[PDB]
Amino acid sequence: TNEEDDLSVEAEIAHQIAESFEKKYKFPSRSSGIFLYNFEQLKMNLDDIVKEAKNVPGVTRLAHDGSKLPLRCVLGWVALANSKKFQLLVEANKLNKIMQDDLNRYA
Repeated sequence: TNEEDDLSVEAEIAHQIAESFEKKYKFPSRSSGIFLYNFEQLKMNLDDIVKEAKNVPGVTRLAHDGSKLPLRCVLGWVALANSKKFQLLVEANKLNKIMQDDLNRYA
């Protein structure tokens, strides 16, 4: 019934991820350090990345309004859910704090 919303949301998310597909975002390593990761390392179909990004709380709403997305948070959520390398490299506790901080910063 509301296909127009799902189409506009998917294209807004697809647009922002394609634009920043190679950008190196910073994530907490288990050694208190920092490690870098981008969407290109997810080794996932481009459609699937956008599908997963739609599950991140607050993203689909931000995409409906055409606002800038917290892509570091989206990348971290998608990788944590899909990438075993990312999981084994990240400190999940501080990641959730950062994702919650950047998801409360945005809205």
